[PDB]
Amino acid sequence: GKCRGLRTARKLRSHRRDQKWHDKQYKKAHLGTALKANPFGGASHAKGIVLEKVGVEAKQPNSAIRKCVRVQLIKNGKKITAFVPNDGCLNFIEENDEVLVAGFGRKGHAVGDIPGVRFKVVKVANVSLLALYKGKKERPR
Amino acid sequence: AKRTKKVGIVGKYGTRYGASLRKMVKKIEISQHAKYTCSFCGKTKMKRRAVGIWHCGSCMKTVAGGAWTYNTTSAVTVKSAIRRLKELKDQ
Amino acid sequence: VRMNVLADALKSINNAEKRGKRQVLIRPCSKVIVRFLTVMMKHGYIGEFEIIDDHRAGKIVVNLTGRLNKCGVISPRFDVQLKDLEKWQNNLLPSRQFGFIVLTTSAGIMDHEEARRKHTGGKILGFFF
Amino acid sequence: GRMHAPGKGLSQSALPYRRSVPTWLKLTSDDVKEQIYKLAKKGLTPSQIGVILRDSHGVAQVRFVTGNKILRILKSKGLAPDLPEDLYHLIKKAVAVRKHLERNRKDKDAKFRLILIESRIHRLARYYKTKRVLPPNWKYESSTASALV
RNA sequence: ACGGGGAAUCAGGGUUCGAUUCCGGAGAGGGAGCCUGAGAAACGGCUACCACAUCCAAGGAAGGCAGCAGGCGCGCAAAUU
RNA sequence: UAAAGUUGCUGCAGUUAAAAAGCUCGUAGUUGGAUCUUGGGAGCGGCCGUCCCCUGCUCGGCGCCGGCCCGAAGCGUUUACUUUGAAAAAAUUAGAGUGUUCAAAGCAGGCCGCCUGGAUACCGCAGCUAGGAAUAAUGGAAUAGGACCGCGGUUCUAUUUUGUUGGUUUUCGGAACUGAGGCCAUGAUUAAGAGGGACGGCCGGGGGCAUUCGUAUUGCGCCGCUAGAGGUGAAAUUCUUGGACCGGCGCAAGACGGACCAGAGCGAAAGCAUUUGCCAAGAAUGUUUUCAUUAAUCAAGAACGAAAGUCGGAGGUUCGAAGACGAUCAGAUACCGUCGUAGUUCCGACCAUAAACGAUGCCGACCGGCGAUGCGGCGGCGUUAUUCCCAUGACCCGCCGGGCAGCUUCCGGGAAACCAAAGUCUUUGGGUUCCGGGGGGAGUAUGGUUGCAAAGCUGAAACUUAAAGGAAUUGACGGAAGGGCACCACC
RNA sequence: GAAGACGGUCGAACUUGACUAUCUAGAGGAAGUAAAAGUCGUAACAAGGUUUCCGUAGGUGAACCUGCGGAAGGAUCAUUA
RNA sequence: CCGACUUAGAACUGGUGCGGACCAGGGGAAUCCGACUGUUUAAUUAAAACAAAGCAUCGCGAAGGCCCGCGGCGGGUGUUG
RNA sequence: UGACUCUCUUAAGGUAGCCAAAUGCCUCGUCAUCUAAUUAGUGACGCGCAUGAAUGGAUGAACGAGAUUCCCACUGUCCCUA
Repeated sequence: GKCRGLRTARKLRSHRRDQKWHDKQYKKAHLGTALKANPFGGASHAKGIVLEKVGVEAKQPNSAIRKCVRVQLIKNGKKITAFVPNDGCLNFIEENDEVLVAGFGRKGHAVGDIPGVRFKVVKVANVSLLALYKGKKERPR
Repeated sequence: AKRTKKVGIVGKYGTRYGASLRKMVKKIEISQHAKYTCSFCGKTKMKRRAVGIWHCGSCMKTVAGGAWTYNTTSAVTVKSAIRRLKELKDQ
Repeated sequence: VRMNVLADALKSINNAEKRGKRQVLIRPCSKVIVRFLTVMMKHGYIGEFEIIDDHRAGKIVVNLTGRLNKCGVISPRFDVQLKDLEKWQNNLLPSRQFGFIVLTTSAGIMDHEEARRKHTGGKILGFFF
Repeated sequence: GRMHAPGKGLSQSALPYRRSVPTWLKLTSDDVKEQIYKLAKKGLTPSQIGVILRDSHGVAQVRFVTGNKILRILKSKGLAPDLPEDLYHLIKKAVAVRKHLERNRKDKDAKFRLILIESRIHRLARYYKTKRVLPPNWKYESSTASALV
């Protein structure tokens, strides 16, 4: 620190408090503008209704179609692109399905190729998208 | 208390005449209505009677001054300038 | 301006040790400097000094050895309890073998070792190793 | 370094070590006092007195010959100025500067040097009030300072 | 945002959490007013109004699970009438 | 949450990577020079280490002859600090005992009825308590309303006393008040390589006001002699036999202050250069002057603040945003050229911003060398001037203090470039202010506020993104500079 | 001694207004950011072909240009009586 | 002891009636025009028209500008600059 | 849609603004808003028959026996007359 005086606790504390807002990880957490914009509203997972299937173009270095799903949440009515993981998992996902949707890993930042796709599909109609992939369950229709 | 923020003597004109013409008039209106120190007695009694004519209330001595001020900036430079031409003519 | 006469003295003897001068002049003398110097001397990190006595804040000429690694002040004077003294000497002295925190107790200016024996803490002055 | 300047000048009087009376001076403490009362009567500041003393009379310091210093001597008799002699000159310098700005409003540096002088008057005032040598209701007043020269 | 005892991480400092079994406070759908009593502004007491909802032979009557079970809803999220 | 010394109290940064307010003043805030009790005694284990002492004034005993000690209580500048004692729910944490068969746990258990547990520590601050008296505050006596003494008196007046009966002032005891003289060494540290102020001779493109000069430029009056002039890379628009350009005399106007002019000076910065006068100011030096901590740095607040811009008045020589044309060009509403508006100038108000830069906050300390320079002072051979000396200028050789700088080096630092400051930094704390937290979005939107406006100050978020950036290296490149070589270059 | 009534009192509650926080529609306008290969030029980086940049003005399809004053982060640490 | 007009507060009271007659502003959100006050077609148009301050052009140094008059050494502006 | 280009062409080709305005023929323009329904109103959009800078442009607080539109309140204006 700078001001060292023995009776300087209120300046050192109030300075540290004022200058803590200039931190990104702080002001994002401690102003609720991030949480108001967060489609999950602070939730880890969220359920939502599949309403179409988007073929997202990857970033320039990697040219391929990332088969995502436009999901509308049960709790918000907010619309979301959710990346369907794996080779052929999208085939198990049809329009109007309660899919459980999680974040991708980077705590609300777009991951790798997919531009502005922050979420992924975990379960489809209370049946895990891993189990459908492995062939340990089947889609109840 | 302070009554008006930024009008003064020209609060009497209300909303009339325009802000700039009320502002321009203010600088004059203060000076012409101001009482000035009589150079002859020192009493702050030089009040403007009419245009160009100032009168000490105590001396009862009238001075031919400016329209809105006791001294005009020009006539102060002329009195200085005439006095220096006077020092050169007289040698 | 000069707001710690002890600090502007300990640094003055430290710059001379870093350079290798055989004796150093330290312009303002206080009883606090002399008491700091005498504690360094009983442990033998300086040779004998002499306080030059003007009718003012005196001067001191300290006869430097080359034993003093660093002589450093602590400003402000953090009051120290015996339960907190071990944590000070953890992160202010090099090893638990040598080096001394001096601190002004009620029983007089003296090193943390002498301040432990008397079971009496006080306000930290500085240190030397 | 100065108060109101970037100067860090080392230029002040340096007393000799020995505080004894010098063994040539024929002035006794009683006769130095009677000489200060002779000079203080003339309208002379404690500063101006002590100069005249060490110049043309050889009395180096009054504090070494007598026990008391010069203002402490003036005051014990009752010839001392009411407001202090240093505060007087700052008030005097301000009144001089302000009379210069009565005709020179263009002078931005005389206006700036005024604020530094004006600041120093309000700064010695808050010193001379804590020492109870000015009355607590003492205010520096630009309008009325000219008659307190 | 009930507070605290505490909790997690932790060299030395700290940082964060503490609805949650102990202590103290508060409230019983929202307010408000009272009765009895040593102790209540009590709600497994009462009376009002509001919201909600019940049985009715349509005149009226009756209610209060932030008790334990359980149901519905809400949801990423939680047990046996 | 650690990692994150990427929130930095410990402990980060701010010349160039993000970052020091343009500048100074200034109140809270924070921080503040030195200085007042030490010297001995007297016993202790082997010159040496250690215990102990450097207050005062009614109750009861180791009592003793109105005097003497030890001990119970009330008491005594205070706070911060430190140590100590107290009180401080358990559970949890730490931790003692303890084979839940181990362990998490549990508070049990163990010996042939008996024996033993169920401790203890910790519990920020704040409060209570008893030391310590260094440090940091803080207090007294300076018109002595002064400590300490007994005296003189003024009154309300305990109860010890005038046989039991009553009264008085009484002695007598406290409470408050005066008149004296006596007494102490009668009382005020020092004078900061802190500061303010006085003073002395000075110094400086410091500031203001008036004055004065200089050439140029422009326009004009006239006088020459003439066909071109001007401008350019080349031209053209443009001026021109109605005499241009040029040369000569004058006159008028408004700018500007060349050379001298420097890595020189001055100022808070912005800035400041003809003469002379006037006005107040200022640093530095000199000081055996004065005051005696008055100080440093500073939220809020305030003065100044280049240029451009705005407002009103005067003026408008030159230059010249806009505008017009001539060129150049594919275009050229640009560079070039010819004109020319606002502006540029002055007076009075506004604006408050710059690469306002040393991209480097201020105050203080310390840490190498050298030769210069500016200023003041000091001293020292000799040359020169007023010559006629004396004192003064001009040189010369130093020293000292502040000042703008320079070179030098393994002080040391730094990512390096570089830096005697950007050092004295993991061996981390002299004081204090402002300010940074990956790049964008953005100095944006929004609200507030200031302004005539332009805009100034304050100032987000959603979203976006894996880099942006610094220094240095090597190549490649250059419509940069140099040095070569070659009849696949030239002569 | 019941109902009931005057007045006082606490005061739910609805009605109206005002303020305040939050969420949200909107013609049209004007920005930001992201795209593997749109159009027009070439503003910047080499003296980037007019050094660049800063502040402030005005102008221009667009980058930008130009006036005024600054800066070197320059393309000169230097220019000789 | 001489007081002369009010102001505030309270009690009670009437069939909620009381500025009891009289006197005596409907209000709000917007557009257009003219800044405003002023003026105007007496006898159909009071307006947005005219005027106005502000602004900006122009002429004129008097033997002059502007203007009058049949005339003049005429006259107005002009007791002017 | 046309920043850009090409040509014709003027003394100069309407800039900053503003707008179906008291100025827009077409026109009851198109979109939004106000309504149950709006040739009206306001807000926008401009290739604007034929806007536009002291023939002044754009604004505009205060003002108005000025010209409009809507809302509240009010009411024999009306239902529907007595």
